[PDB]
Amino acid sequence: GKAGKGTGSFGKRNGKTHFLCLRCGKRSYHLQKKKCASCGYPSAKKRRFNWSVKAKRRNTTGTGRCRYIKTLRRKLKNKFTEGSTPKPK
Amino acid sequence: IVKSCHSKTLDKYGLIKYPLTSEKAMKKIEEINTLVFMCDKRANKKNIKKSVKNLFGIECDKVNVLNTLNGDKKAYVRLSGEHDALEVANKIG
Amino acid sequence: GRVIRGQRKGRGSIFKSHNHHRKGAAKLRHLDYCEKKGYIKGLVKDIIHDPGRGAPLAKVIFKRTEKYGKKEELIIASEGMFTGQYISCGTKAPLSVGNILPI
Amino acid sequence: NVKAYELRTLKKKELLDKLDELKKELSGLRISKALGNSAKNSKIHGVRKNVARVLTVYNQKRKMELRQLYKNKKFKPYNLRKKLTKNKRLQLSPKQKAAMTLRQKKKVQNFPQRKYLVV
Amino acid sequence: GSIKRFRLKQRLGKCRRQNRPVPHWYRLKNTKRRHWRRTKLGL
RNA sequence: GAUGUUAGGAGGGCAAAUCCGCCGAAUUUAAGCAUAUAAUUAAGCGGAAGAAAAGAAAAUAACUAUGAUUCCUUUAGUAACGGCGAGUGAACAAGGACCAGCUCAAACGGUUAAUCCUUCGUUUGGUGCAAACCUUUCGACGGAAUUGUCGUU
RNA sequence: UAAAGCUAAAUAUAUGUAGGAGACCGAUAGCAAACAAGUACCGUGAGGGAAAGAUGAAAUAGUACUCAGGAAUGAGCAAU
RNA sequence: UUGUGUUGAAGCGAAAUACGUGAGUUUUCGUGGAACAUCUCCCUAGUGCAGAUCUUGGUGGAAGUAGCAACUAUUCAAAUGAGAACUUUGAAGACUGAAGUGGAGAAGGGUUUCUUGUCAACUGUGAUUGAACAAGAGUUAGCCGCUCCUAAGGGAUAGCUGAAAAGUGUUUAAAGGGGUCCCCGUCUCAAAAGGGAAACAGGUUGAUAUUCCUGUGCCAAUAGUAUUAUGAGUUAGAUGGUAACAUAUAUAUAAAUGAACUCCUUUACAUAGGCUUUACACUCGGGGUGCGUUUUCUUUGCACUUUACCU
RNA sequence: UUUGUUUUGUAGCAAUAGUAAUUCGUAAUUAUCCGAAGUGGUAAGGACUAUCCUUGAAAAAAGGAGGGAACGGCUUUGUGCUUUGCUACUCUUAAUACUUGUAUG
RNA sequence: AGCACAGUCUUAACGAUGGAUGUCUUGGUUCCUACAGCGAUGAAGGCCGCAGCAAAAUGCGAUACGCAAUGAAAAUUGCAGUGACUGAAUCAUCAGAAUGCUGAAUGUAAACUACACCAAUUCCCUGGGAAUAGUGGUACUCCUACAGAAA
Repeated sequence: GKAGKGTGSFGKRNGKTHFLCLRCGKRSYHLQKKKCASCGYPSAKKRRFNWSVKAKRRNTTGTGRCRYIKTLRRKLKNKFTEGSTPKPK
Repeated sequence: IVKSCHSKTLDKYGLIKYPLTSEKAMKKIEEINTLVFMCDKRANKKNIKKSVKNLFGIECDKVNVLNTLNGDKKAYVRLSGEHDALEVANKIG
Repeated sequence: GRVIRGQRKGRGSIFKSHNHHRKGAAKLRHLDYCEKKGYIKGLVKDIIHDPGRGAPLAKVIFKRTEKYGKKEELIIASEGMFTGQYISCGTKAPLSVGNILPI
Repeated sequence: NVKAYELRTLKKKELLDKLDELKKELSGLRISKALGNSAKNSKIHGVRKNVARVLTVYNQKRKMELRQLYKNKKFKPYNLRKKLTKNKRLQLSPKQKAAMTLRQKKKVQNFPQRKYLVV
Repeated sequence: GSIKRFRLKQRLGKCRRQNRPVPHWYRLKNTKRRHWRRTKLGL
């Protein structure tokens, strides 16, 4: 009728289906069924699929900071023994 | 597990960072003698209250807390009739 | 074609029983030594309407014999029983309207 | 402007006293900073790096003061054991990997592989 | 709305803070500016 | 058996190009289409390494015989499979790369479980300023094991 | 000589990292992205996804001064 | 192989008594400011555009054209300003009109709020305005809400299926509390309109207020001893009323014992109809405090007089 | 020790806060604040009547009860028990001050 | 001081719009070579922070565009201020120290900065003074030992 198929019913678009999803930070956490559409946060796995190489590539390893493995890199060349220090002057 | 570093729990040197110098921070002191200071977001009412009777000898009728949009907390403190809140402007500045 | 209306009933999404205001399942007293070898009399305190069914229910209080206490049993009321009457259940219960007897 | 070795060894209680009061002095700067003045602003970087310099030694200092209590003893805490990768930690030790049963041990030990030369 | 969660309010504050221009002294040596009415930050 | 805010430990998740299991299409071709083909593929689920998997004949051959596995050249678009239509399709020998082989399952120690693990102490010396590490062995204690470990091939 | 087990080499690597090259492309090309690119932005969501390189040797030569204009600007007998 | 380039290469614009038949080739002038050919012969390919409702980008005639049409409506003077139909002030004429472009409202938005400054773009006319731009500032709770409870229901546990992924959730709970051995008993989430500890008034800021200030309260909580009192009951606990009923006015009316175990009540509930009470709302005339037509009438037209939570 | 007749009070907050008119240095005091009622517009309560092949949530939390495990003290005997002398006693509300973390939010 | 009609079309010169062409290239692409995993000792990923003036990107983690140590070796500079006249300014290396909230996330939860339980915890000197509403531990399954209960 007046809240018709298009513009009229577009005025009823208040209240959201998804929210922030603390695991991903994307506005894709379904609120009623409490599960992220992007990664399925409550489940332990990450919810990737091989039919989306774009989706795989935009959240693969290395797209973030790599706080630990970046430091762990360039260590196998040194082969330093843990606890060792350079010789003092 | 043994932690070797000293604790990172925030003492007042880290809870309370600075006071305000806003016109609102001064006008209520001028009129009805209520004071304004600023502190860290992780502090609580009595963590802040500990500063006022820890660094200073001024009675605290109450401490009031507020969470600003900039990521800090604004604290308000009061006094009682025993102490005037006028020299609490001259000494502090 | 598509799944028909009668076929969608077994899924039980919107075809589950509207039972929000039901007062409880109407069950006889569980078989006990007292009921197996004689009368045990419970007092029908109240007669309620169960919204789902058309037959009124009887709230019968039985004093438990294994402990101190009373027990509430919801029994479909026969026509003629009234609040405050004593209802005998068991092998040696007299044959009267409302009593629970072995067949 | 304090430096490394002038506070590398000084008494811990005096360290704590000066550290406690210098932050109050920092907030005293902050009074004027929130006020119309900003004339003392550039030294806070130096003070902040002196704090880290004193503290990279003070955390190490509490580190010796606490580790000399628990040195060695085979039952090191979680942090004190070696921090190799998980695979390396769970790997068989070289002794266990080269462990050799008595049969083939008496085989090779008595009858080794050894060099020669063909003319 | 007036009533909001702590994380939501903190994110709103961060998005407000990220909306200021480049410092003048730095420019003397930004593209990601939103208007509240033009582009919604989707939270 | 149950139970441990008992002591000591492991698994979980990410990441996949190569690799190992399962599950599993249809588009397509057949000038239609149903077996067939696409394809033992794509998608889906699970599991590892620097490689994985395979691997030491219940193997070929039919010869004057070869000798674990893998890979390359070839056998060979061949033998064969198939509305014998469209299409599909190895193996042996031969030439090379590489090339290491081994142990559990029964006997005997039964005039001595001879085996294994846990814990706690001493020390055989050492590379390192240090941190740590490599070696070190008298043990003792507590167990596991006879419903079978190792010595023995 | 089945119905138990281990095993290094030759083999593969559209991944990550680090090197070296090319009868390759030369900003509508080459990766989507030579740049603040899986960024801005769109979709409730799964997802979709750009545009955009070049002063000059030197801005440690980036336009001083004057005139007219409210200013933008313009002009010069002025200026790098 | 062997050439041209700062004494100006490539490219581009215009051209040529130029050559070819033609694709083209070669020259001149201007611009350009750094590379460019090789026809000596061959090698190679992402190698030649007018079209594909071709792809991307740019630009036309249409054309100063269609059009800038809901919401009755504006006018005079002044200020600011370079500039005023649409900024501000004063006067007027009107509108919204009790179901309001009024106050508070949730969802959604997220600084749009406030002050100051300001006009490159935007504010489809103007603009000095602005929800635009810039710099600062602004959101104060024991009592308002969330937080707690449970509902429709969601997730999970044990199991049981399934290669797993997942499905279902007591399908042989060896599963947390109470009191002092027994009794009871899946966990967790789901309501900012359901249930629910307790606040009102006045004032205050450029921007917050039942949150700040003044005063007055209320609710929940509060570990072991020596003092006090009050009221009671007592040398293990009252009162009358023929009755219903009621029964402690100290700061406050507290002062009439109590385990395990158990049984109730409150929370706690639909619709319709009228009757009634009270508060608020509105209104009426003569008392206390101001404006006015009156060529003509006037005790004349009207206008300002309160009391929260707390007994 | 009661009943009646007269005086105070906007029944007790309460006016003094708030609001309002005329003067008055630019800061104030002034005086009123009254008798009453009438309509039923909106809320809530109350006692009812009617309707249902429709009977119109739960729990947290709180309360009441039945029952009678335990109830006056000092010191003294032996082993919570009999016992010997004296009998003043015990709680409820409010706290006062020393002790545990600092004992409100 | 004067003259051209206007419009439309054509040509040339100079401009406007536009960003082609040429020349540039700290980029891409392909091939070859070599090494190869990380994680309950808390990974990848996500948030939140950190600079004197500081938005993004980059870097980092309450020691927060960097600490210590080692090699080179004296500036940082947009202003400020800080630096030797070499553990000092800046690079490089990076082994020591530190590494917020999360996330397999693992005390219960979760559009909550909500709620538990157990050691009340931690710091000072080598037994006396303080901070305090404030630290660690507590998932599920399984393995080896151990335990006190049971038929």
